[PDB]
Amino acid sequence: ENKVVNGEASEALYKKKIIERRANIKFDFPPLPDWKKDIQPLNDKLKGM
Amino acid sequence: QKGAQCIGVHPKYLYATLDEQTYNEYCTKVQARQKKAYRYFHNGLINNT
Amino acid sequence: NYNGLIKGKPYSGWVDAKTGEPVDDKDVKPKYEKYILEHSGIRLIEPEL
Amino acid sequence: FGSRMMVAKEAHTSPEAKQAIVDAPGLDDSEWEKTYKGPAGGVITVRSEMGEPIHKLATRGVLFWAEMDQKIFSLPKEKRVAELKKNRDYIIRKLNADFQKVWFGKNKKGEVVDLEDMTYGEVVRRMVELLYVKDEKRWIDHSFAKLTADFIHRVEERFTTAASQPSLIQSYSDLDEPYSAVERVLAHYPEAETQLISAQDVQHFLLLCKRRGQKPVTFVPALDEDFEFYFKKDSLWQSEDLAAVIDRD
Amino acid sequence: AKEILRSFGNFFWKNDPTIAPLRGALAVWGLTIDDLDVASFHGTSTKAN
Repeated sequence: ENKVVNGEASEALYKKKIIERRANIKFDFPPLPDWKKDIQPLNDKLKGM
Repeated sequence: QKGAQCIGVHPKYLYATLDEQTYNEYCTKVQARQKKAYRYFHNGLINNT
Repeated sequence: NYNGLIKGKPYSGWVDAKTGEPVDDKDVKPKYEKYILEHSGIRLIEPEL
Repeated sequence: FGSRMMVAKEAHTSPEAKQAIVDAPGLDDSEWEKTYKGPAGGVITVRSEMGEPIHKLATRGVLFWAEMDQKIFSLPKEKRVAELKKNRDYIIRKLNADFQKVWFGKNKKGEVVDLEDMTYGEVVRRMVELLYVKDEKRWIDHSFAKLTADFIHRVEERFTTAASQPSLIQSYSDLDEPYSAVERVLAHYPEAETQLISAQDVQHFLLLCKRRGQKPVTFVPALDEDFEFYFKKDSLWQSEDLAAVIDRD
Repeated sequence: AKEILRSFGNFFWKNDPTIAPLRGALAVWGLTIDDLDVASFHGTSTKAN
């Protein structure tokens, strides 16, 4: 009934478009450690050594 | 009778031997290079080269 | 990859390596993963190789 | 009468273009042939997209057109791409400074780059910048809204990972405030701000740009075999719609 | 300056009969034998090896 009264053409507005997942290759070089969280607690002992 | 052995250590321990400026400059270079690499890689891949 | 005309229409993107029909990323894993798993890793000797 | 009517009040020629016509000295009956050899009386002959001679005012853009006719479009097709690459920096500078169709490739810093050196977010923003008249709040043509939309969906595809996710762009008039919609979507795919466009997407983008019915783009995307198409196609309407021309120049 | 760094930083345990090389190598980085977390084994599925 909802199809018929509105007619057919309207339904494109509710038959929602969905995203196809195209691939994403990346040249992920290693994540640089945070200076403050990672490097600095080791730096006091290792700097210049 | 050839025994062989090797020991690897995490890169943070190396970064902890630098100063913050030298570290950040290295960050800069590896970041710029990464973009270039990602680009080249796609180009060669798409063209089988 | 292909990039040019297919059947007189322009197309750029992935195609099947035998037929040249267009293929979407999302369909690669369902369409071929079984063959990939049967023809990679530790398996019965394939005399052609 | 044709040319004399372009300065008429009721003609859609832009006021500045009418002024440029009035500023042109013109020529006498014995001198019009000088236009074939260079600018004379403010007018010069160039080779149109149809291959025929066409009289135009000797504007900076038309003078650059004459230069391209002599240096590039006179060459056999097979040699054009090599000569274009050899003169790349000169050509891009002239396109940006003197021609109604500017170079597309531009990064966030404003530096001239190739399309493959652009991030997805830069591409989408540059499309809106060159295809939408910001001060008049309109697309130059309705097909450009569609084109910008199609490419936006490509971003969705490239950066979505969860299966079965609905598009944000269920409709296209959404892009009638293109600046807000674009920011609202680049905010959802933040990786579009950092990753460069992968070259299949570049090719794909070019195919979108060369789609039929849709108006040809107002800029030069690439220095390739279709450069004459990008350069010459649909080049006269800009004299009537100066608001759609960069810097209204 | 470099010979000092080589002497005390990198190679201080080379040619010392009271430091085991595996120990010395870790100690360069302030690490001990307790900081060796992973071992990748030759692991040939042979009973003896």
